[PDB]
Amino acid sequence: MYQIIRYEGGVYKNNILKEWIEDVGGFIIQEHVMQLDVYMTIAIPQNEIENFKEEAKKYKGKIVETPLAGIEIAIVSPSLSRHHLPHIACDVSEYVRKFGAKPNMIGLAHGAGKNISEIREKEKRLIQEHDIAIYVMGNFESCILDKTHLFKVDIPLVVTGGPETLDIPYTYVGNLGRRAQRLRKGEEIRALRQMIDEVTKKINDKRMELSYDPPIIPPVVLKDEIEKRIDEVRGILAPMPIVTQLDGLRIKMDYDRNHEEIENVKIGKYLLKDIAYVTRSEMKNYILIKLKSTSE
Amino acid sequence: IEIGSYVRYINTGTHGTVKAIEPKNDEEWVLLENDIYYRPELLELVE
Amino acid sequence: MDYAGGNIASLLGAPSMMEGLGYALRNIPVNHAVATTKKNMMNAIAFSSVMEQTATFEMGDAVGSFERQHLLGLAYQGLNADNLVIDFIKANAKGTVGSVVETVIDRAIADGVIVVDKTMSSGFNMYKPADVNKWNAYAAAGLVAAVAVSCGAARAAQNVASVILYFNDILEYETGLPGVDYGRSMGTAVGFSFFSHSIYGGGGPGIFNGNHVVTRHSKGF
Amino acid sequence: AYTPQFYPGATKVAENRRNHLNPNYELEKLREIPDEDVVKIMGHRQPGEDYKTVHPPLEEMDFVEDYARDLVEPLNGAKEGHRVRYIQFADSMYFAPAQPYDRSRSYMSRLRGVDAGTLSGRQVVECRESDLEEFSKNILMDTELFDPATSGMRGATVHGHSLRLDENGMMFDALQRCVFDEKTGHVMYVKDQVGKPLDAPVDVGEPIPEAKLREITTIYRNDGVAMRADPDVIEVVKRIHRARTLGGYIPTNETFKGL
Amino acid sequence: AIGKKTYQVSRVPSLVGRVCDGGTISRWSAMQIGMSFITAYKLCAGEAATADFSYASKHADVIQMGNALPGRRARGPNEPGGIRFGILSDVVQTTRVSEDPVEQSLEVVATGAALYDQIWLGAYMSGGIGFTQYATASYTDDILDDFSYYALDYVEKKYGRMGTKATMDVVEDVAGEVTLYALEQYDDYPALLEDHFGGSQRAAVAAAASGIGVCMATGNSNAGVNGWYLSQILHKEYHSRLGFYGYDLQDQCGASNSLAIRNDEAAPLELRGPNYPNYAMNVGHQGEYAGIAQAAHSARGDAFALNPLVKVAFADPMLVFDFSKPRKEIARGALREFEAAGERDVILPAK
Amino acid sequence: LYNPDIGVPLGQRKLMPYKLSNTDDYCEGDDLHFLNNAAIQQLWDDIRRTVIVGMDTAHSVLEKRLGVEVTPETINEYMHTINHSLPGGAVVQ
Amino acid sequence: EKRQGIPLYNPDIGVPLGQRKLMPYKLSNTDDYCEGDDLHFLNNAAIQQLWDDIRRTVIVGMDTAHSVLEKRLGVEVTPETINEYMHTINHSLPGGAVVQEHMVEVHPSLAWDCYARIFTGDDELADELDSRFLIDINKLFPEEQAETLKAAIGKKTYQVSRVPSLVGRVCDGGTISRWSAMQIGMSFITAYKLCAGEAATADFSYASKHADVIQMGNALPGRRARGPNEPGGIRFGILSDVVQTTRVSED
Amino acid sequence: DAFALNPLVKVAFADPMLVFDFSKPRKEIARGALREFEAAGERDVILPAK
Amino acid sequence: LAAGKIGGKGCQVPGRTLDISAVSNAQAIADEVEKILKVSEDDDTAVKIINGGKQ
Amino acid sequence: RKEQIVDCRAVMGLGEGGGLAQRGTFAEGLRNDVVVVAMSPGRRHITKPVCEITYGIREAGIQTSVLVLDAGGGIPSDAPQGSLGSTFGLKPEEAKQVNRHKLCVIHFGNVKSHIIYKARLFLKYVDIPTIIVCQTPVDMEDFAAIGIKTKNVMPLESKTEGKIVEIITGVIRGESAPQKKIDEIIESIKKHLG
Amino acid sequence: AYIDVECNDEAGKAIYERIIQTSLEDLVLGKSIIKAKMICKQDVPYFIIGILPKSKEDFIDRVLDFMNRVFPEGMRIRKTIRDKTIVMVASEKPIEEEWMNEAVKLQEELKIFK
Ligand code: F43
Ligand SMILES: C[C@@H](OP(=O)(O)O)[C@H](NC(=O)/C=C\CCCCSSCCS(=O)(=O)O)C(=O)O
Repeated sequence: MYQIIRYEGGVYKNNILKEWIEDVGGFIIQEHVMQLDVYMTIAIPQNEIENFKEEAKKYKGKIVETPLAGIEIAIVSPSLSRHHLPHIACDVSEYVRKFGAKPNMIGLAHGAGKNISEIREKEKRLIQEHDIAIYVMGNFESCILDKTHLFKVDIPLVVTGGPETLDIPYTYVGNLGRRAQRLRKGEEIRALRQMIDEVTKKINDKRMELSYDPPIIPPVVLKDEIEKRIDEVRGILAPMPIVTQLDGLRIKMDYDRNHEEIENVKIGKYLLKDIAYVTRSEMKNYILIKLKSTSE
Repeated sequence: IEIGSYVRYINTGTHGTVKAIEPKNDEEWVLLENDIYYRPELLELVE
Repeated sequence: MDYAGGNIASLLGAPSMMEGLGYALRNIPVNHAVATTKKNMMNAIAFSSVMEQTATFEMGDAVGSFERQHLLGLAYQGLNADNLVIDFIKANAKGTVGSVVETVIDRAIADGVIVVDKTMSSGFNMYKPADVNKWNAYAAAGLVAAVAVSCGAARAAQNVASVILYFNDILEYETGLPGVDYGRSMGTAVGFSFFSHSIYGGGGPGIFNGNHVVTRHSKGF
Repeated sequence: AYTPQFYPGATKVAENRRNHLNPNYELEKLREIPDEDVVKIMGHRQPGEDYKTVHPPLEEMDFVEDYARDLVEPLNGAKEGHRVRYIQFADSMYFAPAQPYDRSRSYMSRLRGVDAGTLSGRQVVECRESDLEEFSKNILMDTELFDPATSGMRGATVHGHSLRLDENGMMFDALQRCVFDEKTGHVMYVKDQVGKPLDAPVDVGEPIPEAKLREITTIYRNDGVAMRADPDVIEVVKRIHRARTLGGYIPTNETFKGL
Repeated sequence: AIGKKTYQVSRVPSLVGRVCDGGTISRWSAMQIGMSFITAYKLCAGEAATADFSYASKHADVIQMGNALPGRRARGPNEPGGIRFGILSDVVQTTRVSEDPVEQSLEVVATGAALYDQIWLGAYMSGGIGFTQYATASYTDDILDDFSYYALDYVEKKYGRMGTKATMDVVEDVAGEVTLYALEQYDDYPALLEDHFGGSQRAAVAAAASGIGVCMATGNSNAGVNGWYLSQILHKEYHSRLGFYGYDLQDQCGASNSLAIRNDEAAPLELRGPNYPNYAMNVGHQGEYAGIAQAAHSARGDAFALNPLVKVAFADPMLVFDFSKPRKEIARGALREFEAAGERDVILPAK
Repeated sequence: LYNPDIGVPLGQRKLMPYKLSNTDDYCEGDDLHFLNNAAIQQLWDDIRRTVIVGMDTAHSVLEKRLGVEVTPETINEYMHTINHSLPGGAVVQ
Repeated sequence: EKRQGIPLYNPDIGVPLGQRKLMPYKLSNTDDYCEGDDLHFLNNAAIQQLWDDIRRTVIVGMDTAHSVLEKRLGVEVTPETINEYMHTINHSLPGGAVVQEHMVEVHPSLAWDCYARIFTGDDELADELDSRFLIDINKLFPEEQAETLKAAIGKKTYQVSRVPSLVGRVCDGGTISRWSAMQIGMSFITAYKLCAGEAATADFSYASKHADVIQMGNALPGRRARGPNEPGGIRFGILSDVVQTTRVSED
Repeated sequence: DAFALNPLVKVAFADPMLVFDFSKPRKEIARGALREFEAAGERDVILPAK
Repeated sequence: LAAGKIGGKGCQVPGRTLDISAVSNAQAIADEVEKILKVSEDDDTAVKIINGGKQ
Repeated sequence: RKEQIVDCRAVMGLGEGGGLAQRGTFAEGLRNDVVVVAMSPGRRHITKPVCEITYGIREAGIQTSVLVLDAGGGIPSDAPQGSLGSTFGLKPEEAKQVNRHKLCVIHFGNVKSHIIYKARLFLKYVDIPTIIVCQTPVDMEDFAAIGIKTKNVMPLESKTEGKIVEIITGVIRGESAPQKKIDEIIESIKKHLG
Repeated sequence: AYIDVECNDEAGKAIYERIIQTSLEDLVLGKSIIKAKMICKQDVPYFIIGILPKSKEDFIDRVLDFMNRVFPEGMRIRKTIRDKTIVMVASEKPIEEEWMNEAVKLQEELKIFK
């Protein structure tokens, strides 16, 4: 119902556009002003899409269709060292961000090596808390083939590596190995686009399974209601104070101090504890909300 | 090192006369004519 | 190949150090002309104009069809022919550059130098010169008068570049007519501006001469 | 005599340019900034103290007898001997009431003894300090030639004439000389024109509404009045270009028959 | 054009021109040519015929890229201030690998900007930062490409590639139309305006497009510069601003000097250069002048602009810099993947 | 509420990469400086170091003054010699 | 590899080299020997740097600039202000752009040889200045030589600008003076903040970068057409002054 | 004599920051002939390593 | 002018070609040059024809 | 050896072929130990001198956050005779994001007079010990000359609540920092952190 | 410098050649090194990198920084031999003698490279 897009325009008369979005019932998920231009990730009803396009072209704005601006992605690098972090991993994260998704760098404690690589249970669960996980592996076929135990999570998976084709029992995108330069060549861009297409296909499939039994309330409007009710959300210093997942939300506030307040929030006529699974997150002791379906 | 002496800062060479010694936080400090605290280990006597 | 640290000097520099061929006579700066004439406005103007137009005759510029324009320029800008410079200065004692432009256009119309080309839809009757060279001479005399008026109002010699530039601009977009020297005066005024008004500026207006890369573009106007 | 037109064209932009060029046209005043406030924003002298001098008064100094030089009446700042100072303005490309070349032409048409300089994102006029303050208060700041949002008195760092306006419709400023007070809706100058902070901010009025800006601007724009809508200006420009070309080729009455 | 004549192209090492100046090249080539002549034909090492060879190779049959600039300018030969616009047009080799006249003119514009505005005016006659954003404005984004393609389309829709003879009316029409279109594009798209924030950049781009259009309409380079100057003085009235003060010196004297016949002012645009008296101080004009000179011949489908020998010499595949696609090579150099000569690492200690 | 210590962000556009016309490469503005770009330096170097010499007068002098006959084999030998001598090799002395 | 089969060096053609014994070469007053090929200026980086250091040197006097700043511009000039100006010119001379990130700058590692130095015959000003970028006459010369040089120089202050070598490599020798003047003007209008008008700035620019400029060589006329700072314009006395053996030797 | 023609040049070229020390030109030419002289003007940071 | 050989050594500008008959009209050209260069009447201004108008 | 999770920023980078970071953005490294402050997302600060220090600290076993200042270029408005070119500043949210870390590492340029006043304005709102990484050789004390708390050279009248804890010289903007500088930074962080 | 990689993996060869080139460029080590050969053995995890410098301790430190940059993260056990040719073997296991013999073979092969 609420298609999420990105608006790129200027800060001049942007408040009037925000007023129009509020009037038509949309929500401003993200706002950032660089110097004189403002980027807004907005979720508006589908019946007002053409109206918002007309309104945007009145302010000389730009509408960019973001197919991933409702999910958060766990990008799993073997380590945060100079080998993977400052290049390739940031390129993957930023390319994911370019399509609206909210990434999180997951640097494994013991993810490096061939036979000495291992993944902890806490890291496993932290990865599972996301919607989809992208693995940035090396550039040797034998090393990757002898590293399959790393990709053991019941989450949609896309594995990236050096060799063009791999024989792992997962989705694989080649020609994205461990490098040391910024990804700017045509082949590297094509491989990034291929990875984006694979994650988009997996996300659309998961969206269809979710649409088989829709949740009682959409995550975006639930986030809006939480912001309207909870008055501590504007004091959050995290990058994204409330993350919009596929079938829930991630509230970046202390669980021990604020779970009772979060649960006792009345949306429509239900209490939040009876329609969502509020639980502590492995992510810095934050609050994770998983929405129930209409079946229960 | 005492009041009225001539000292210079080893790192740059700033000449000045010691005004007072004002210990704080169980640590010695030296005040020069430019109203700037210094450290005795970073100062030495010249004549 | 020059006299740098010597104690012997002349008004003309080495012929190997000229901007172009025949540029020898455009080497006397403004300050030398002013000092020689003992700070007399009309005599300094006459000295500079005589030197510049004689140099144009030497450079081959004032040959054939351009000789009349350079002769008229000399007569009306340097030697105060028909008393135009004095008349404009007297008429604009309390005036501005715009008033000088207005008086110049009025005198040109009254003397038959310029006529009305056509009247556009939004008024603005265009003007065309019945005498191209005489119109250029009138504009040059008015340029000198405008410089005198502005720099006598300010009693400072830093206004020359702006006065020439915007005198030409105002005249052009007031009448639809070309300025002095068909834009070369305006270009040389831009040269004066960027040569004497910034950190990439260098020196003042007193050291202006025609033998410089910045000020060579106008042929004695 | 000769009744002067000032600019070709029939659009509102051409009419505004004519109004700026006209010395007999009384510019509509839109604010009241006291003389001391203008002096404070200018930042050259402390208000209340006497003007510094560069030379003795013209009566004290001795000059040679010059009939032509004595025909022109000097400015009062020249008569006393004051230092030459400047006032600089930056104009936004988005419907600022005054524009650089328009400003320079109006200054040289309306004021005596001024030195005007034009840049793409800058315009400065230099004059003797007393007269400079006088016409800065009377014409440059209190009239429609100045809009506190789209234009700004600023030296030193000038940048933003081609950038888009900020959330309040104000031109971009890298030094933030003027800020917008949302409580009163007025623009306040927190720094002088070069960048040193002022002890007390000075109220320079409120931004001109954009509807009035469309009417009083002197710039041609596709969104506003376009030059294609004013063919008279283009024809005059082309005539000037052709006259220049013909004069530079061969300056005779015969070659100008093809004008 | 060349005829039944034999020519030798000598490319002395880049280290020679880096240690010394540009006047070393001709003398180096002359001495080596003389030595090779006397040792290849078993002649006496020094006689009258040796002097004949030396004089021939030093001046009678030599072709210099740039003339010397004695006197005020004080520079030797083979300096960027001595390279005429037609010579630089012939240096670029896009004419023999592409048939798009706008592409050829724009590659010449890029080469001319990068040479004149960046080196000759950026460092030879200035210092420090130089003029990088003044020159990159003509070859970074397609702004100039879009304006030039619009100019070509407009010319072909009403005139053709050579359908009209150079007159004043066609110059006014084409230059005014292209200038109005370019300024309307600047007004409509704030991204374009913020890209070319300085007025000089904008003025140069619009005037270059107008001059290229006039050249593609008439095939005359002087008409091209006339259109350029009309575009400048129309930009000035459109936006009430042109550029930095000191920019429009040559633009105010241009209209008069474009078709002039006087000694100090007359020169065909191919024969003009950075030593032309009006063009000899200001950035943002010279590279576009070279592009206009090239476009005067790209309209006619000419094989060369000023010198066939220069075109053939720079068609050599062994050159370190590929002049067929100057912008691609500039991009390669900006990405640290261009191998340049003149380096001395075999005679230096390990760092 | 006016805090003079917030600062003013500046130069957002100049931080973005510069595309190159008719290409598909994005580069920084600092890399297009002629001192930081080896391609521009080589562009100037190749033009600076190029000299074209017409080898027809020399052939005529060899034919009519020294009585030496010039043939394509002799021209090939001369080219072989000059490709060694021009870089700085020794041929006599 | 690089020439794709085009021959470059063919010792077999021409004179048969080495018919006699190719002698090695000593270097006078030095106990080291080298082949004659190592002494070729193209094969010897020392000779190339010898010419580079002379080419990239311009000496500009800063006393007219200080006087113009004090009197005409109404700005006080103190040793602290001189130190600030020296910091500004040292940052800005190689490729720097002061407090302007949007401006393109030369890579700092590409101009590691660029320096801006100061020296003066005024002793008190000399010891009040920062020693980071000062050429101390007293500690570089013997006492009598230092006294003679201070008497000849006077009580004036001079700045030495060493333009980076790469600038002279890419361009010619006439580029050095323009580069120095431009950077000096930028650094002067940045360190000292002046609220005067722009004509006064033109007078200051003349006083600061075109009043007391000393060049290594002059321009040459006619067929030797060259710019300044070329080896054909260096007088014999200037080259004798360039070499500093009177400092360390009495022979 | 302390100098020959120009005291300013003599003082300026006494700078210790010069790459080529003019106190012993013969020694530095000897060093350069042995490939042990560190010269400036090398574009090593803007060129590919291959 | 006939071959467009303007520029100098080995230089041709295609398109800038003029077909004139200067040698045939040498007398008229000399008369016009004499008229242009003459100062008053009796100066020592002379333009003689050399090599049948070739010079 | 322990897992290190970084909260990536919520906004994308500078275009296609440009930088990966964005101005005025913060990337939390969960456990807040060290925050690396970059003046701008441009090539002069990002990934050449800043992400190298970031991966050096992350290799040492210390979690790192990277904050790109909204307005990090220029000199503060409180500098003598005001600022020129651009104005340096720190936002209250930026100060709060910095102040929850145990230590701060900030990268400065080459002009001393700029660095001293920038550090003074930065420490006017930052109360944790910071390390100044600059190119020019600057002395611990010139900061104390304008009233900045300094570990070795205290001022009589401190105008800042933050302590300049170490100054490291020889790191050039836009150039790869050698391993020696990274080792010095790591040693200083370790011996002023735990 | 001369860069060649001995590996049976097609993608690994090109990618690690680019990695070696980039690591040389970043440290500004291209003109100071004659040859840089890397032997990739991934089936048994160990890699060998040999350096032949042109013709002090700072240069050696830069060379070890280059080895640290190029070598894969998991290969933490490293040992080097320096006799004017610097060769280092990196593996996740303790270094075996055959690997050292291969290292000396590479060293001798690099010595005679001209
Ligand atoms: C900052 C200055 C100070 C000064 O003396 N010249 C400057 C700066 C100077 C320095 C910048 C380095 C530094 O450290 O200052 C240099 C490189 C001078 C040179 N050697 O060519 C330069 N400008 Ni300027 N300068 C430029 C430009 C511009 C545009 C900027 C327009 C705007 O409104 O933002 C305007 C000129 C105009 O008004 O038309 C401009 C002005 C100014 N420019 C004024 C403005 C403030 C003043 O009033 O003092 N530059 C540009 O338009 C782009 C090209 C750019 C040049 C460097 C490049 O090409 O990369 C640079 C060219
Ligand atoms: C002849 C010389 O001018 P000058 O004699 O006035 O120095 C001539 N131009 C110069 O002024 C010198 C250098 C070029 C500087 C132009 C930079 S354009 S960017 C600055 C715009 S602003 O400073 O005017 O606002 C030149 O050397 O090319």
